[PDB]
Amino acid sequence: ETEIMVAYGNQPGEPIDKAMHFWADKVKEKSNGDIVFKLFPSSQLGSETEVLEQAKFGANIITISDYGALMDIVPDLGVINAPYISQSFEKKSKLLHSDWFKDLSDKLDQHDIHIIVPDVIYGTRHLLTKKPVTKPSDLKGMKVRVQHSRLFLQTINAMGGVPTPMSLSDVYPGLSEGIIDGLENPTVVLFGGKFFEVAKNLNLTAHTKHMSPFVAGTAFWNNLTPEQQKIIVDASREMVTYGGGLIEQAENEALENLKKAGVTVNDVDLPAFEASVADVISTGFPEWSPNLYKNVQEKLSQF
Ligand SMILES: O=C(O)[C@@H](O)[C@H](O)[C@H](O)[C@@H](O)CO
Ligand SMILES: [Cl-]
Repeated sequence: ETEIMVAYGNQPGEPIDKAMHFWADKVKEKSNGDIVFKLFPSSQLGSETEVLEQAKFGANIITISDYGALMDIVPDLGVINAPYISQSFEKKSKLLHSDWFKDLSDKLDQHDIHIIVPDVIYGTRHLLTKKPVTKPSDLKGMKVRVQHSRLFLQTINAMGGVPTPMSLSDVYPGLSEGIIDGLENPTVVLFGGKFFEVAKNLNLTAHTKHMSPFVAGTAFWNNLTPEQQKIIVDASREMVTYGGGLIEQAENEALENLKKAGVTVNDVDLPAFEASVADVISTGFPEWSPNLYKNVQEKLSQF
């Protein structure tokens, strides 16, 4: 049999974890045992960035990644989750099957990473902080954690905070030790990581409707048979639809779970938060093609 390790940062029982189990079961079933996934939640194989490195070098790994992270390699991918670019997961899904996207995925393949599935719904990212945040000025001097992603570092800087890059597994002790004052993620990820134990203000900035790729190194992926590849990709499509079902009410459920555990939920000045990123989306990523955000904003509109 062909064993593949699946890596992500989410805790057991979270939507992404349930989706990966769905994917694993389906691949095992369709391949009659020839393809098996072994799941590694909670960053067990290492940090998200570290695992991408292991994959690129040929490890038998499929790992969640991030478009904002992948923009180190193919810059234009980073616009997919650019702040406030679209409120619609469905329109993003369409974008992620467009020729504009295909060409970027083909570019990434030549840099030794392959996107197997591009459009897993991860959820709507919100700030979780020690003190309430309702407008950008409230982030003044606040050390807000971001993952290793150029897109989110620049977004949090534009929003008014002090972006502090760190791996997901270091966030909880970072909050507890006072190294950082908050982070951002979807409710299901904030609840799963128990970050509510050390940061009790959920501020509904809703800055990213986050789409997730799962990727493998081209040097491992290309040495799979075409038949194995197709089983994995066919199954991944069903996994996306299944996860869409999981996430539909899971984000509200987690919102309620957060409140029950003592988190205060703050509405924010959304027009002020959207305004705060107007410069950064236009000229803050000099490596982007000219007018990329507005181009994609508009593509998303034909949908
Ligand atoms: O906060 C984190 O480090 C994770 O929740 C990431 O945002 C997540 O794994 C994404 O990189 C996946 O697309
Ligand atoms: Cl990271």
